[PDB]
Amino acid sequence: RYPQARLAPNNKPEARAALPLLRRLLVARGYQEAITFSFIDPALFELFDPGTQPLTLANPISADMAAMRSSLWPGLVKALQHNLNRQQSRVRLFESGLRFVGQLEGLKQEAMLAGAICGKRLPEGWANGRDGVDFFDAKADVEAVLASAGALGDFSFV
Amino acid sequence: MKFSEKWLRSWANPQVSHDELVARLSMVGLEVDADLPVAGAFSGVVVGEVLSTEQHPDADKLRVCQVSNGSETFQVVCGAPNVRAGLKIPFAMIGAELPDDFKIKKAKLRGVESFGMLCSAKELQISEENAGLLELPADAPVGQDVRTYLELADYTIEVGLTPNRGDCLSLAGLAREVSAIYDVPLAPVAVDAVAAQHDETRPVELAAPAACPRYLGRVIRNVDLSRPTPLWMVERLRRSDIRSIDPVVDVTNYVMIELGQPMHAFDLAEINGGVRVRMAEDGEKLVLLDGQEITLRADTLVIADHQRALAIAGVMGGEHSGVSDSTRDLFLEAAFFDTIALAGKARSYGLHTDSSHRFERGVDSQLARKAMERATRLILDIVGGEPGPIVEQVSEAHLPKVAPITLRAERVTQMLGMPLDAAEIVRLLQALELTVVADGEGQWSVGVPSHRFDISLEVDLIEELARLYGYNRLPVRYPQARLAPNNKPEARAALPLLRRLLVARGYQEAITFSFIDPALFELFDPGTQPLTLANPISADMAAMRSSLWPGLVKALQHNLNRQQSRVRLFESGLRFVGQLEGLKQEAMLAGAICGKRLPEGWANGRDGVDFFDAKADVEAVLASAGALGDFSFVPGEHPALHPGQTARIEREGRLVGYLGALHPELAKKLDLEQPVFLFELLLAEVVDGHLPKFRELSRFPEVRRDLALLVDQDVPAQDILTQIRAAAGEWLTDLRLFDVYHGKGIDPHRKSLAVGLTWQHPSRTLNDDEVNSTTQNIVTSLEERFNATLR
Amino acid sequence: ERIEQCFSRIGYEVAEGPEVEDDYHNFEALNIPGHHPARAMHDTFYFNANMLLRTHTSPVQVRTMESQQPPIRIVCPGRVYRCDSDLTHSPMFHQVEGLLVDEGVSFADLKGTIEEFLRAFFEKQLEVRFRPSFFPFTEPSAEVDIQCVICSGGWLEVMGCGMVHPNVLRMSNIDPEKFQGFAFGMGAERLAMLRYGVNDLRLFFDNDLRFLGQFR
Amino acid sequence: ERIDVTLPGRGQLSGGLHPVTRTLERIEQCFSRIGYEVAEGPEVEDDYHNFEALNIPGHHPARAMHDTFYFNANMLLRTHTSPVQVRTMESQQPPIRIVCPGRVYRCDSDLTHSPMFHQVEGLLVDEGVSFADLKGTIEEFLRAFFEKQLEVRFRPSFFPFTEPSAEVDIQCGWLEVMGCGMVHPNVLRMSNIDPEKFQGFAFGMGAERLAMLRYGVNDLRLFFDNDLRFLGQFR
Ligand SMILES: COc1cccc(-c2cc(C(F)(F)F)[nH]n2)c1
Ligand SMILES: COc1cccc(-c2cc(C(F)(F)F)[nH]n2)c1
Repeated sequence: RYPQARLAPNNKPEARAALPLLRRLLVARGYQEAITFSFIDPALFELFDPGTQPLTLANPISADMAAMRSSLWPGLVKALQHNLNRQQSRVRLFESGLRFVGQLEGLKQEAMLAGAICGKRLPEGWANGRDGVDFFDAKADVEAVLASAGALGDFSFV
Repeated sequence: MKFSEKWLRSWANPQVSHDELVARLSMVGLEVDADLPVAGAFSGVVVGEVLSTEQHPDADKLRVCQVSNGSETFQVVCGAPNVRAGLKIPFAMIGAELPDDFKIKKAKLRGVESFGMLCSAKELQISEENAGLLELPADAPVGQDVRTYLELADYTIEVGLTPNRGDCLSLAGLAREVSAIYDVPLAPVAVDAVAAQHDETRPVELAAPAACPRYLGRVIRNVDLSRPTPLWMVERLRRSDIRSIDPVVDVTNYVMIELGQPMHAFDLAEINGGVRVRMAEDGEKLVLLDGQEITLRADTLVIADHQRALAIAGVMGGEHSGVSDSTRDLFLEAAFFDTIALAGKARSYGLHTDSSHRFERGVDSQLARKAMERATRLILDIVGGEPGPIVEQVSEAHLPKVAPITLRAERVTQMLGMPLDAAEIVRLLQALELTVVADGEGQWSVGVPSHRFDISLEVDLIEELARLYGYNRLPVRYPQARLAPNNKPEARAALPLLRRLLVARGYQEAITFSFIDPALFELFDPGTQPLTLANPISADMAAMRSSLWPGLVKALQHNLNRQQSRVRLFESGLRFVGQLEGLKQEAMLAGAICGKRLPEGWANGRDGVDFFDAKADVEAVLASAGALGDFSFVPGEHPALHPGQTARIEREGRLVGYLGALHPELAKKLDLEQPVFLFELLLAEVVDGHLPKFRELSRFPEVRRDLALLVDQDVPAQDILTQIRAAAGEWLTDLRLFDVYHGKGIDPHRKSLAVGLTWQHPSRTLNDDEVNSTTQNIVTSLEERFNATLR
Repeated sequence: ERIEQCFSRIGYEVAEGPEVEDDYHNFEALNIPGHHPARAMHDTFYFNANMLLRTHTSPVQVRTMESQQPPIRIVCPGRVYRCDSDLTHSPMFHQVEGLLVDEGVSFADLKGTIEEFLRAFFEKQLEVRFRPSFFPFTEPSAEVDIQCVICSGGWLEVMGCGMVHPNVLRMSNIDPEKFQGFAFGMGAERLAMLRYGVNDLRLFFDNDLRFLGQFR
Repeated sequence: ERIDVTLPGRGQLSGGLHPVTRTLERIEQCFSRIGYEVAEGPEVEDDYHNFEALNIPGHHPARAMHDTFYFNANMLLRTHTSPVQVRTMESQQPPIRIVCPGRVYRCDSDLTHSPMFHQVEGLLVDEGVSFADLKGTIEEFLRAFFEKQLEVRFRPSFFPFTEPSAEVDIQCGWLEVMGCGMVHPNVLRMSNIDPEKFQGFAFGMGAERLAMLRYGVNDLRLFFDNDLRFLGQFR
């Protein structure tokens, strides 16, 4: 049998930038989607978040997988250098996921969208300039995301 | 349908205010389009009688009048050119408040005392007739308030009727509704039969009884057509947007607006040998009362005599047969014309009348007699005369008959989402004059009255119930569904997906008209006959597009002319290819670009857009469902495009579309000075893709080699890249053209193609010997196929 | 996109059809007789005696009813054409039409569907009014009003609906004794104008970048 | 004279999504199109939501440090997305139609198993729900997902949170792809849902397992390395 349902027409508000929307935008903007482990090496955590005590596991699988991430950056940077070491020059990655901020009492588990880029601004091609990526290339990517729900003006880069 | 509420309330009075009535009317399916007062506000104005006038001894344009209000005689000085003794007029006494805060005071006009004012319709906001004083009927009640007498405390309600409520095209129809809506008594006009004063008749023949199953005729002798239409009738007709023309037309119009029965009067002298209700002969000519000379068809019902056609039955009378000034005797007509037999007939001759409308929408088949008696009484009252007997010619076999409908209570409950009580059902249906007889438990046999042409099914009965119960009083539920998990295939590039991709790629979405100017069509599609409309809105909107390009280019130049430099537009929609027999209606995705490659910015190069910018956009779309490899860009030609910068796009040899620069000659013709890049893709050939098929990742290093290849300037780069792949062996993981050189360092008819070749073995490292070996076989293959050389 | 999403999330399938249609699908199948004024050249664009530009997306719902047996849950967005053009009306425009045909469908089901759709669409718990109207293809029928909470710069007509006519089903081989259904229609430009505060309908077909750019 | 060839286009082209993301999107779409709401919850959970509320007793082997990642005695990394379905049952009264995709963690790691992975869990709680309803739902989902009118097998199994329960197999001579069952009376009761008035069914599936079946991926470790040579294959 197929279950019966008294269903009513419904929808989410029009003026909102959902994560599936943003992912596809980043895809169109030349990014590859990465998924990294939520628990990282405590030493890596310390490099990106100095002075913060990570939310540490009592029984981690290994010691280099003991710290709950407070940023998707250590994981993204690590995936980026994994590739660099594997004969890759242009690495453009993004990830979406939770961050773990504070100790159990007061812990914040917030969804983040993070991105990491390196190498030439453009892929190798006859019609393309051989300039390397810089700040303003990543800036355009953030701008495009921030404008996805017609509210770009609400944001400021200070 | 427009009407006086006072007149409606004289039949069925709802005992609710005007605002309440106008509100409910729309909520029961009679949408009110307007509700307006019949006149302006004023007080202290009564019916006055001019007893005498005298010439004002010190002003020739003025008169010194003695006017009575039925209680007292007052001296009023009047300057109106129509002021004379015996005249019944609106007398505004001292103290009277007239519109636009005009208070009547005492006056001494050129040494003469005036104790009031006499008024025009204009002064009182009755009409715009300021020509003179509002001359009231000779028999007006002197002293009575003019608002009372002229029924000025009233509104005109206008209803936008639905084609199923032909019955509401009269005061009789509308009052029946009100009585049902409000469950209040209905008091229709009592119509006493007028007794024949003589025996003169005229025979009536029903030669087409299927189109006219009932026809009534009456002789009215020695009518005085010089006599005027009474005020009450003029006001009632006016309040229904009917302008008074002549006493006889006014009566037949009045009866129609009052009861719903369109009627017609002939000059009896113009009837040769009695009436014959028959079909027209093909090419029979008749001049109408409006002067129009109609050439009739055999499918059209006419009212004729024994010599010729007199009128086009139920729509309009003829000029010859109709009443003139010379008319002394009448032949009145009230008939029932079948709705099916009359449908579209008036329109087919370019005609539309109050009669044609009512007959097409449906006129109560039993009404003719009550209407005949009513119009007889009114004619005798207005123009006098002597009535003969009524001649009724009827065809019992062709009278309209609707079989009784069985209504089941469960079907009402089901449809409404709630049960209605049997008493409520019966009360409601009976108020609409339906015949409700019980037929067991929760079932009835219901009969349809002669005025209702929209009721034949059980659902029509349920509609009536819902309507009068109140649509907004009914329950709210969400429909049940046995739903199963489902989805479309994964590997497909849908249009909503592609649109967003183009948005991200810097495009604005345009929507253009599907029909274009045939001359524009010809510019983009030379020699093709467009699918042309028979009745286009204009001549520049006559051709169905075979491309979204003319429309896109046009929107692009619309913007260019509006101070825009960078115009990047896309459209999706159908193309129309071929004539009706073989017509292809295919969905297309097209795009058009011009201006700088990038928007104006500190960090952006000031280079203008070119072919390869549009190419990347097509590539991105073509790769959306992981099938980019399935497509090929081959040098092609298109009449709207530059032959040196045009790519024909294919998939398995089938045509996907074109990409190219708009032809410079087309640009000239359109007064476009900027280069424009167009693309158009057949969506059917883009939507399918392929699901990822995983290929194992090597644990070993890749090896790259770079080749600089000297080739003839005209040999295509993809032809070389394809030959390289074919000669590279099994381990090639990537091939990249990183540079093209057509400079001084080499021959002017040659070009250098710098290519990067990457190989990776899945189970080991690659040695230099085998890679140099593979590299040489690639070269050798290019030497034999293209006479290529290493730089 | 927004109108479709309200229904596709609840089992409605998106149905498409041709813009160049025949008299049967566009009129006859919808209980519009041959002598009906809607068929005239004053309202309908014609190619020949039987071929025209569709006046509505209703023919798509017809093609669906002919092709399959109930249940049917479809939304039909598309370009439609009307000969009557001036300000307030364009010769080409867009409309979305809906159809649900199942075993026990009621007018209460229709009211629920429409009221929830409008609330969902306008993102407000607005008042919805149902006024009796007429259509050859539906019985009973209603004109749907909403308050002026989305301005005229105290009710606004936004759409029409009704219970599918027995003859419409019968003509398309659906037994009216076993199956009941409801249909609805709405104009996309009218809705867009209410939503975005667009005053002039002509801005929609000019494609001025100064207009378009405002919806990024 | 201004002629040119058919060289590649200029600039940046599209990247792509991760195969797991593609798979989760697809699973959600099968249900969201039929009234299911997407529900999300925290990844750091408590013993009550993760175990107790799901009829997993205190002495149950699943709770041990050999299978579950802990922060302290009561706080852990969720072993499933089931706690999200719990938080939903506590927050509202039936009807409930939800799909719960998300990252889940298990201490058991080596080849065929990763310490982190993704799974989608489903829940439907209404007045007259049956095992026939569940079979229909699952069979149609798999057919929709794998784009084939494939044979679906239901084998009796066990779960503390469901009764009766089944392991679901599909051909290619059969493959286990997901689990389901009728919600346990104690699971509803604990979350203030009367088992006399309301019945329900739940289901669970691993996203990586499904992605591997769909795309022909051999090694599960490729999913977390983010090698561009792997990722690029799903553009
Ligand atoms: C305002 O437009 C409307 C309003 C109400 C009903 C319909 C309608 C009915 C049908 C069909 F095919 F089922 F009979 N198609 N469309 C359209
Ligand atoms: C293989 O995973 C599965 C299989 C069967 C049932 C369930 C399940 C049940 C519930 C809850 F909370 F509703 F009781 N959540 N998940 C999960």
